[PDB]
Amino acid sequence: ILSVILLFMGGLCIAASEFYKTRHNIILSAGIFFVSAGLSNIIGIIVYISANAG
Amino acid sequence: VATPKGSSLRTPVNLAVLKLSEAGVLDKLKNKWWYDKGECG
Amino acid sequence: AEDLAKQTEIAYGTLDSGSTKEFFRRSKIAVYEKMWTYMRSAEPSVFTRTTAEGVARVRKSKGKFAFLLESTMNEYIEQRKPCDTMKVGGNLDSKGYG
Amino acid sequence: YKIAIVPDGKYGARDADTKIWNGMVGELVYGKAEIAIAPLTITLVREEVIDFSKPFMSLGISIMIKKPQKSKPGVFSFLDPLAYEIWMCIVFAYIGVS
Amino acid sequence: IDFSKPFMSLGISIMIKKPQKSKPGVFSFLDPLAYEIWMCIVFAYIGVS
Ligand SMILES: NS(=O)(=O)c1cccc2c1c([N+](=O)[O-])cc1[nH]c(=O)c(=O)[nH]c12
Repeated sequence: ILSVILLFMGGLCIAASEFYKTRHNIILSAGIFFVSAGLSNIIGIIVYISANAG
Repeated sequence: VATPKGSSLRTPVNLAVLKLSEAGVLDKLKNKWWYDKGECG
Repeated sequence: AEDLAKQTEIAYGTLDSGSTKEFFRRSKIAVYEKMWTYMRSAEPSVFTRTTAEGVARVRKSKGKFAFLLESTMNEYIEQRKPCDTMKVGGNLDSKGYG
Repeated sequence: YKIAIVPDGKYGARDADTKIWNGMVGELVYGKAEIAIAPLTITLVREEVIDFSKPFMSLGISIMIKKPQKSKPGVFSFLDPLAYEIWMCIVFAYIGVS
Repeated sequence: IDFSKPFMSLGISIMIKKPQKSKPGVFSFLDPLAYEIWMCIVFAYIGVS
């Protein structure tokens, strides 16, 4: 559920960077959010499988 | 074990079989001819 | 049962009064005669009093007490909650209800 | 028929002192009931006073053990191959070599 | 006739051929590590990189 919250925040950052071109730091934020969202979706997969086992 | 109907050897045979089961012979005989005389291991 | 006889970790116990103790006492089979000798003088007494007591001891010994009972009761116990018992191996003898 | 529970609660047995059968077997030999539909084991001692029918349930002596299950390997179960002290002393040796 | 008490009890049983070991498989080098382990290794590689 946190990957979905982070991917959504990445879209806002990408959209924000389409109306405020001067701020170059709103694009790096999007990247980190997406990258961190991917990392949070690995723990979900492992947690799912691990817990589903036992 | 079967006997002719009305025979006098019915009851004695019934007790003979039953005693051999409590004693353990009927189980010893099986293991002898199934596993002791076996060929697999 | 041969596996249990070699092992000394998991204890096994019959009932004091009944046919599940006479069978081992009179058994002429070494794989069972060995178990009778140990079970006789072993302490604490594995010999239990009631079938319910034996079931509890198995369920209250964390895989350390093996109970020797009839295949009918064991299958019924095994199929009645908590569901913490199971049937292993095969029948050591052959009897019948008539 | 008319079902009637045995007052004594014993399956059957011979006192061996007064040789008075007590239980279902006694409830048949001494003219009290005409049929015993129960898990009454077939034995030689009883066969000399009653006539069983053919077994309706073949059984025997089995082994019951506490039901096992998974061992839920711990999260950090990859450090087992080496004791805790080795792991602690590897870090120390690393900080010292560097 | 009058049969005596059974001196032995038996029943219908299933007979098969003993598993003669097992023929190997093409992609049988992945047996040690489960499917999930292999899948998550790919995900961790794509992530670390
Ligand atoms: N419930 S039990 O714990 O397994 C059990 C324990 C001990 C003796 C039993 C017995 C049962 N039973 O199972 O039904 C039947 C039965 N029948 C006989 O005729 C006899 O003499 N002794 C017994």
